[PDB]
Amino acid sequence: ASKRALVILAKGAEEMATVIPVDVMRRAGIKVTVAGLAGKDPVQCSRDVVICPDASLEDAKKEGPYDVVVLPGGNLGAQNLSESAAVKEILKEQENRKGLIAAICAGPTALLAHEIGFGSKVTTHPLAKDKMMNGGHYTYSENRVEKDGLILTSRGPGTSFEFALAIVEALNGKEVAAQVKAPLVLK
Amino acid sequence: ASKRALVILAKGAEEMATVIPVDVMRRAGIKVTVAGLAGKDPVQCSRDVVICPDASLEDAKKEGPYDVVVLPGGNLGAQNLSESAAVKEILKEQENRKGLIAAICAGPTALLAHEIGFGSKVTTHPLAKDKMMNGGHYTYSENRVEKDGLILTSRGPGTSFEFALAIVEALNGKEVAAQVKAPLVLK
Ligand code: NA
Ligand code: NA
Repeated sequence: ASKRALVILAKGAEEMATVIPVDVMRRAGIKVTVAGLAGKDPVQCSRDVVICPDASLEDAKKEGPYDVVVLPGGNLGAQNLSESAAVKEILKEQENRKGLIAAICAGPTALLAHEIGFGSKVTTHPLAKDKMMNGGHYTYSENRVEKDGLILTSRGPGTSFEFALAIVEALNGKEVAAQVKAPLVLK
Repeated sequence: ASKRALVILAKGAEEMATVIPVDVMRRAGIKVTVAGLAGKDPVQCSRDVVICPDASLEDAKKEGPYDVVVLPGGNLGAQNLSESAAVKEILKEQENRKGLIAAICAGPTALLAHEIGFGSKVTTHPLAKDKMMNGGHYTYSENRVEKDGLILTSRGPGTSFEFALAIVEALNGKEVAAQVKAPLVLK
């Protein structure tokens, strides 16, 4: 029985911090749904890469629950995630069922917006620290990947492989993560 | 006067080894054209990420020349690049005008197919070494990024940031590469 991931893709997402997790998760045999926040239409990412989602979030959310919900990076993408009632509901449900929530770069700021995982140790992109820490609802970490129970966070495009492999390890185990890692030619 | 990059996107491209160079080059202020080998329609990459090109290769090739031609990774993507007469012509022209040619992962095997840069030191994904070395027309390297004159090669998804920054350094210089690198949170 394969694990399933929901990756929520909004306008202004950081395409590296989106594609790396999708691809690495699929290499691990996770069934990944790239769901467009705004619908099924193509999404213009932060550096103008245009990605066609697999489904609208509206449709994808009806096919839950998922073993992980992934919030990609991107400052404007995260702002869109933070403003979405649908995202709020998905994250609240996932938290309530004790399912993994993974967020990278500015992505974790949507956790703050939706009051998810307060009291957790988290990291973000350095430039998003102040936003994440407004109100002191989390404890901040400068680790490249941070995991506190079901809240898994990471810092930037350059930490995306580590972030993705941490998701794989959490879902499918250390051996699968190591097997997927080797052909990537990571340092 | 900004530098310009042509990134040739074929079905089966490795999406990480495509998006990382596009994004990093755009961060460096390079004008990047993501050109679809087969036309302007969306391209299904190796791990099912679907990317909409900026233009068809047919149109993009008429707007050359470019300061760099980039051949992304992906074993099936590289096979498609290797079979294309349009790619052959673009690479031959670029080589003749002493312009940079950058290829990652399986991408360099298209250089072999099109008889580009023979006698150069190159690297590839380890799994593509035998294909690249058929006939002994290159000298092989296990360096993560290899540059021999105008032929710039690299190994895999995990070397994509280094590859992209080497393109940036070649076009826009070391200082710009360092400036672009820092916010990526690379190790
Ligand atoms: Na990483
Ligand atoms: Na790299």
